Amino acid sequence: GPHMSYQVLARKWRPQTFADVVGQEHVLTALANGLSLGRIHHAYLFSGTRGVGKTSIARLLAKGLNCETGITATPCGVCDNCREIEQGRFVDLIEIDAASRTKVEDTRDLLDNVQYAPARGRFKVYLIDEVHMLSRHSFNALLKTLEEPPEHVKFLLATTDPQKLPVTILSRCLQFHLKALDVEQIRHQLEHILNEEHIAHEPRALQLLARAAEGSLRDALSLTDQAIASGDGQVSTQAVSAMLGTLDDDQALSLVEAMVEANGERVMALINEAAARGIEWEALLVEMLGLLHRIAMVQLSPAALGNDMAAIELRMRELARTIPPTDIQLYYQTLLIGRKELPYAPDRRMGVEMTLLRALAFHPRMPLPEPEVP
Amino acid sequence: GPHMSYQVLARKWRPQTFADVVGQEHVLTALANGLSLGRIHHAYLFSGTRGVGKTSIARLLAKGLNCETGITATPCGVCDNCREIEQGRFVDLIEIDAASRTKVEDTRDLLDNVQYAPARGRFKVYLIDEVHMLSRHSFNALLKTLEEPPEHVKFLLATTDPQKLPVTILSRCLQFHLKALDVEQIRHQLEHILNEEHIAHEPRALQLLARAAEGSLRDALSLTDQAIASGDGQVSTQAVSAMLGTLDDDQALSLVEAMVEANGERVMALINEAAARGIEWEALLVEMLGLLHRIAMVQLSPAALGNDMAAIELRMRELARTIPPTDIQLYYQTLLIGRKELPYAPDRRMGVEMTLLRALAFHPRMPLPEP
Amino acid sequence: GPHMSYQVLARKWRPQTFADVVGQEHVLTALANGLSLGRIHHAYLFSGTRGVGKTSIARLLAKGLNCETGITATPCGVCDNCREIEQGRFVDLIEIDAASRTKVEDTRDLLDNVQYAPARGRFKVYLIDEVHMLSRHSFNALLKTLEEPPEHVKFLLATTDPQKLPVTILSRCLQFHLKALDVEQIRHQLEHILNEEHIAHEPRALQLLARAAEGSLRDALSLTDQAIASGDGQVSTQAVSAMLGTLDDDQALSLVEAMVEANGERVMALINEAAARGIEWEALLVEMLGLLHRIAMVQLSPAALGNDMAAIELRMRELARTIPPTDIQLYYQTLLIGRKELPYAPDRRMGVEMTLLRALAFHPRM
Amino acid sequence: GPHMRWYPWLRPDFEKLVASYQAGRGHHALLIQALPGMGDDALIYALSRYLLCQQPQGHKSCGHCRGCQLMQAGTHPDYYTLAPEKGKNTLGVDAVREVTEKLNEHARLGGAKVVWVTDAALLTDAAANALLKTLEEPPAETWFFLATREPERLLATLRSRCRLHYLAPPPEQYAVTWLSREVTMSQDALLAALRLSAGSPGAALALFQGDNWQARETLCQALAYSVPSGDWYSLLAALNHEQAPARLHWLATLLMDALKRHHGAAQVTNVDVPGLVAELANHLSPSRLQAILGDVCHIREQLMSVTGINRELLITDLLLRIEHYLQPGVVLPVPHL
Amino acid sequence: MIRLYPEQLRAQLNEGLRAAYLLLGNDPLLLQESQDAVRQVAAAQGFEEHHTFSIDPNTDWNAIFSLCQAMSLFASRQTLLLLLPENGPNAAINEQLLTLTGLLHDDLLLIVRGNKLSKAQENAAWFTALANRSVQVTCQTPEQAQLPRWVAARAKQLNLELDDAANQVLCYCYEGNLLALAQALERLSLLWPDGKLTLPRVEQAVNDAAHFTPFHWVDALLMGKSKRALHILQQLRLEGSEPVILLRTLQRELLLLVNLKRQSAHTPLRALFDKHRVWQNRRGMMGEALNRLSQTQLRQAVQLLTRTELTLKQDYGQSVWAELEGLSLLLCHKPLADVFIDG
DNA sequence: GCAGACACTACGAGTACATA
DNA sequence: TTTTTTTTATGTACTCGTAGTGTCTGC
Ligand SMILES: Nc1ncnc2c1ncn2[C@@H]1O[C@H](COP(=O)(O)OP(=O)(O)O)[C@@H](O)[C@H]1O
Ligand SMILES: Nc1ncnc2c1ncn2[C@@H]1O[C@H](COP(=O)(O)OP(=O)(O)O)[C@@H](O)[C@H]1O
Ligand SMILES: Nc1ncnc2c1ncn2[C@@H]1O[C@H](COP(=O)(O)OP(=O)(O)O)[C@@H](O)[C@H]1O
Ligand code: BEF
Ligand code: BEF
Ligand code: BEF
Ligand SMILES: [Mg+2]
Ligand SMILES: [Mg+2]
Ligand SMILES: [Mg+2]
Ligand SMILES: [Zn+2]
Ligand SMILES: [Zn+2]
Ligand SMILES: [Zn+2]
Ligand SMILES: [Zn+2]
Repeated sequence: GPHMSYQVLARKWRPQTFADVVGQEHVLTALANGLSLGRIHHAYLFSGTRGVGKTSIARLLAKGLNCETGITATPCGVCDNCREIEQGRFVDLIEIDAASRTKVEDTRDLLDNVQYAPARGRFKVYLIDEVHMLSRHSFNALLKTLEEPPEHVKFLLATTDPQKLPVTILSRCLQFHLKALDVEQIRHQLEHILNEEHIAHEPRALQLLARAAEGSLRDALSLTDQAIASGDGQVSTQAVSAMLGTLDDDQALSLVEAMVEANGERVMALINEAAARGIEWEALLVEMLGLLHRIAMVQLSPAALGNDMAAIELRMRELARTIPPTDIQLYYQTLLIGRKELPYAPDRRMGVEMTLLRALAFHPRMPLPEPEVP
Repeated sequence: GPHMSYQVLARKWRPQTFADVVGQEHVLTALANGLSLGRIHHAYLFSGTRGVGKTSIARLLAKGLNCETGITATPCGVCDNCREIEQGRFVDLIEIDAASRTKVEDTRDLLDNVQYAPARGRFKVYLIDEVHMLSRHSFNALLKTLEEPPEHVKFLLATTDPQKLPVTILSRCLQFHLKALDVEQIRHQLEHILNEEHIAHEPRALQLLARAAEGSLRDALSLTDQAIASGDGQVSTQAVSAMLGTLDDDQALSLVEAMVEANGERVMALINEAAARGIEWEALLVEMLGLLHRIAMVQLSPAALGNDMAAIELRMRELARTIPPTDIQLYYQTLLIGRKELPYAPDRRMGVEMTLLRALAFHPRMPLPEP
Repeated sequence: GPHMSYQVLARKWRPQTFADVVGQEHVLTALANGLSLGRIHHAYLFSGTRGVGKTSIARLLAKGLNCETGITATPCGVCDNCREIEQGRFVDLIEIDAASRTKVEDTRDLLDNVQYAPARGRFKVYLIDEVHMLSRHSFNALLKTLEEPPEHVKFLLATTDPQKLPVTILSRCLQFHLKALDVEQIRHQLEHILNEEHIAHEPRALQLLARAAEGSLRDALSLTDQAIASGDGQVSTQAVSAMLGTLDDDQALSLVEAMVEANGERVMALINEAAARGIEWEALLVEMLGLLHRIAMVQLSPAALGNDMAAIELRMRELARTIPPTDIQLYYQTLLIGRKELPYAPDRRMGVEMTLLRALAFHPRM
Repeated sequence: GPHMRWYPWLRPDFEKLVASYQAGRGHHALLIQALPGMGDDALIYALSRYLLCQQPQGHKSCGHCRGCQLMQAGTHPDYYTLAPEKGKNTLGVDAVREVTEKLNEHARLGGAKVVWVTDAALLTDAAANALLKTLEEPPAETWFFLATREPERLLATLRSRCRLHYLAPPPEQYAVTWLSREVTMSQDALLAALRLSAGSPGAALALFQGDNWQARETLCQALAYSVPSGDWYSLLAALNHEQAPARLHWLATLLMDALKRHHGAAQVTNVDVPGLVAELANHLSPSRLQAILGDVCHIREQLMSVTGINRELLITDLLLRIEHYLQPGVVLPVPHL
Repeated sequence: MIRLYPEQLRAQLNEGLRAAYLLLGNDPLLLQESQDAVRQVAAAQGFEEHHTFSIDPNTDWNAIFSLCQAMSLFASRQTLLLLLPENGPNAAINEQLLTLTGLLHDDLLLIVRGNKLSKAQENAAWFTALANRSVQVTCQTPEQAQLPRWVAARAKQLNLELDDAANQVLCYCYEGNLLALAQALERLSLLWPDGKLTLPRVEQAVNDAAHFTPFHWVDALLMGKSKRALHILQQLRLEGSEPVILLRTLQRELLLLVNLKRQSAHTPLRALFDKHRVWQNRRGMMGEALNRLSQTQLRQAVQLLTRTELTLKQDYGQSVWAELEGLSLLLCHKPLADVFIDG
């Protein structure tokens, strides 16, 4: 708040203690138990998708390893070591950006200095970021180092796709996996962020931001920063909706209903309104397809619908119980063929209109009238 | 000589301030708000179609970021930093054609040199255009810097295909999407340019150029230069209509009438006549698709048909009256797949012939003569 | 620090006598008989999959060859030579991390010591680990040394892929191939290790840990340590089951099993989990298509199982037997259409869900 | 057409472009769209000769100057050419990168610099994208010249940069007269050759000059034998060759004429072969003809596009699939809807 | 220019060393044994200095200068060993061998080994320059028809009792890898000091380390042995051979099969094989293949092959190693194949 | 001086491997 | 018994031979 330096939310709000990490209860509990009880393994591999915390948790473990109060599961913020780690100036936290130092010569250099003891630290940490980037010779140079490391050196690896690492490396190092974050967790974290930082916000905009960056919190933080930029320094529903290009679920389902009940004039009116609003036509097709898929899923089971669409939940049910699944299959196929063939239509508006007209003509119940003359 | 070389409109008319943008207001508002406040970021990724403005937007962002007046939403051309950024030779603005240098060695050298302090500039701006062509090794090399860069470093990336970029790189930057320009905006920009250049023009020629630009302003400027070269120093309707091979008669309408009547002899005679005058086939198929769209709309709503095609309204009304919607939809689908198939079987004439034969195949061509 | 002292299960419990190596009976028996009869080949090259004891057995060989009590299959721990083998500081044992010393300069420097007699051992024993990666000129130097080897030098090469080795070295080396450890042996030694330490355990949990590791003992022990860390000091069935669910990777097989049984809730939960475990949807659908192709092929001939499905054979045999070929063909066609249709759909998770729903709709299950 | 023959159907456009280049009102990057053998090479050569040396009278060649001496001998270092390595078939991105950096290193002789890509359709994606910045902002007095047979195949990000010029095919009667003057063959053969090459007189001249006419007549005889018997496999003996895509295009043209005859189109394309089109119309159903045409076009495209694909296997598969289709009771394919 | 088999090598070795010995073939074990025997008899004849050079486009070429003809300072007779590349010599290697042969003398014995030279290279100038001076040794892997006899002979060499079932098991598991077979015999001698060999453990001390070639796979397909074909495909996939070579090797024979089947309705296969120049080894095999297969099965095979080629050279996918498998089952003792799975 | 030696570092070439 | 057999474009490492560059040592 008071910091005139508008630090990026992706950087300012990096986790400080294990209490500041949202989600990933598996890895958090595992590390807390393996650091309170002891038995610290000599190699870790955090495998997960983008922007889930593959590096910050490694830094938290580094803080928890060599702290002035001993090996602790609660990284303090008072002693010099933890603050030096956070500032990135710490002596023993050797942050090996494996993307740059990927050649086997650099790995040999790293292994040469492994035995030279730590300075002002219980352990020396070799935090190798993006290990899946090293060359094959670099991968294999550190085998006997990983299997029998010195008592004061601990590796902490962090990769996006562990499948590209050789199988023996997956054997040697612990394999911790970080699941993608859920929508509710992202929304709660963003509410925390926009409450700590004095920025007014609206819950619907926060839900939209959380859904638009599914599975990755850094994506959500970047989108929230860009929405703050797009808005007048506040996260409002209108600003987020206009920025994302998404169309509000209520109005897309209104178009879907107008298509299902064979009301051509309502379809045309809603199309004209969307054209006036400037929403991308392909985005409109995407939203209609997503809603049709959600209808199919709620036909599969009523539990398939979460609170995310709660605003129109009733309408959703009123579409699930009134039409057979075969109609949904036909509608999805027609709209998807339309999306596939859109880029070659005379215009995107022309293509979307023609696709909707085709879905209207070919739909089974109360189809369009045919010419009176045979 | 002010033009030692031909400073083509695609280069002379590059925007110099934020007020010269043709209407990318959704991203411009965010940029202006960010620069006006302290909210500044270290990674901007502008994406969208070709010739839409994202390189110009990035250059304008650099000008605003480095001008000695301050961090201004509107950069000042009087500033020396702006004077050097608009041209080449700026010690801070490092522009790298990513496709030119995709090797990981060049990216590694750049990331080795990023550590040094900027020279006389507030921010050392790295503008990497066409970023989608970098080798995956360079992509992974550009991860740890973009996440915690030095304060004096700002990264500006531009690409025409966000999907090709790894999701990790997209996850660290502000993604701005530049919508394709509508017909009206392109026409207004073209009329403003041509009025500023003291070159005569006609509204219909400008409308045709905007229509054929397919939403890209660089396409519009290139077409305008085509018209200037082939229009004796003026943008005239006849010159642009001739160069584009556009249709002024009812050739497309007669062709689709013959096709829906399943008169193969008439269809092929009309296509041979079209080949005789050298009508562009892609435009013919586009016009046929548009006419079929209008047929479907009038079948759904006769009022909608009331349009520019008023002098031929009776024909489309009769076709809508006599043809089922399913046949129109099948015709549109066949012609659309055919349009997808033009840059196949390089002789495009027989490609359109294939498309027309496929369209004709649906209705019975039986020799059975009946009224 | 203030946590007493707890080593790593992978490095600890490494065998120190030939009777402590579990499995690989043929290699140990052959080595024992060769040392008993005095028939020792010039070079022993070990090979096999990861974590089956190649390095450990080679280290045991090096300890045995220089034992003061004599060359035996069961070297004592008494000998100071044996103790120095334990500590890793033995003058007559030359451990060369060939994965690190690949260049010809270092290899030639270390191979120029063949001219010097052993300090305190009968044989100068070279343990060249990870021999598969080695420069071509280093291979030339090693071949020139092995062609005319001194009678007081024995070579102990270890590797994971013997194919990368040149044939000229293979033709001069007695090669011992080590099998992937059987599940029962892995479970037995895991039980014994957990009992020797003061760690409680459960039978089903132990079986799950053994099955999770793909026949490699180091994998089993690493997962054991990770589960103990996650298990709050106890190897409990629920904790390890949840851990392996988080680390579960062969999603496509479970997706096929749920799809063929028309279990909508199960397939929805599986795809939700596969979404949480961030992956590529095109890759998942390609894997599903390939598994269906294999199931269709196996029904025509069992020999289609091959070697890749060694850890998957049990479920694939049941799937091939219990499902008619026509249903498999229809599922393959549906999934192929879905994969062709996937990129144009909404976000690929939606497309995969829709394709799975399309495949599920065929069965009359309600 | 051996090398760079001046073409009268090129004279108008030429002077027009000179009028644009002489007045300093010419785009730096001009994309030529012309048929294969239309003479775009000669147009680019004449333009480069005008540009790269001392200004001549204002038209025709550049006279007897150092520029002409270096250009005719192919020694001018300011005349960069992009041609695929004969061992390869595509423009490696390394060649384009080297050319662009050499261009960035300023000219060697007096005058401007000219970069000419011998064919734009042969550019790979990396090579095509390596030219984007150079086309957008040429260093100084740099003029590009890209030749292609269809601009749509080229990347959209490159078609934006270049001002597009169109070399329209000459009127059919004039081209027929020109070819009859150049080559002594009957009118029907001449017309069929011209329509086969989409009205490109240079391509028809190339077809007549080589053995392509003998290959076409052999294919015609083989088709005449195979159509009634239904033994299309023998056509393999005439279809497998380095020029397989062209012969497949000829086969597709024959099928197109057969369908035309079924519909009784007033215009055809294989004028001098009425017997084959009559036999194809008589012995084959229109749906079968359409299916065979689609398969042949698909196979030709697959042969031409995917580099390194095996010709023999594809041609044999196409012939066997056609054999299967000719048998009664076989479901014909339809275009991907 | 003498020609010999490894079994007869001692006969030439105990008679007297020639100017040079050429060890041509593809068996590592046979070539290694021949080279070791030559080196041993040379040492018995008083040859002490051994120098090994690998023929490579970048290797050292100091071997020419190594013929100093001045060893007399120590006067230790030299033996020179050359390792030819996988594809044999090239032109540059040709003149290198010319200039090496031109400097040959009595004091030096030359040992040359590598893959068997083709007819185009068997008339090379250096090879002719070794006429009347050289002894070629033929070391080619015995096929499964001849392999069990060789296994029994080597078992008798080690004085081990080999059972027929054990011989069959070892032949099946170690096909195409003679060195592996020798190692297995040594290992089973070490495991069982009694000397007998029976099923209960020879099935235990063995692995599927067989090495195959695409020709073996095509032969298995022609003979319709599904199990052997699938095993060969798995071994080739594990070895890492490129799928394109498999595609071409099968394409040649499949196209020949299609043409022969088409022509069989009018001409007897005996004349058709001679017209197409089919060797006597493959005439009967192709006759049985033609008698087993119908035109429909061959058409399905070529359709599957085309789809595999397209998915290999266009999508760059890794599904090829699956599709080939189906193609295997498509052509062996009632394929019973499908349409959606391939078509 | 000092130039050769000796180190040391860089560059080409041949080879192996990855991704699309 | 004998020969039979390959898809490129672009990029990234790895390792050895040869040369270019510094510098400094008793020469
Ligand atoms: N579990 C999490 N809890 C809180 N913030 C997170 C979490 N994961 C990611 N973030 C946000 O993302 C930023 C960078 O996260 P990081 O840990 O680098 O992800 P990665 O695993 O890709 O390296 C953090 O500063 C934080 O704001
Ligand atoms: N928003 C805009 N305002 C004004 N001119 C524009 C705009 N966008 C594009 N142009 C025109 O297009 C030319 C190229 O623009 P550029 O910014 O390079 O597009 P790109 O995003 O594809 O790199 C400019 O020289 C200018 O004439
Ligand atoms: N046969 C075995 N018996 C007992 N432990 C084994 C065996 N094989 C592997 N291990 C376990 O794995 C750990 C590492 O084994 P190691 O022999 O180094 O494998 P590698 O073959 O990859 O070098 C050993 O400490 C031991 O715990
Ligand atoms: F940004 Be994370 F390390 F992928
Ligand atoms: F032409 Be722009 F940079 F997309
Ligand atoms: F040490 Be083993 F080869 F993984
Ligand atoms: Mg990270
Ligand atoms: Mg740009
Ligand atoms: Mg090991
Ligand atoms: Zn602390
Ligand atoms: Zn300024
Ligand atoms: Zn001892
Ligand atoms: Zn001149």
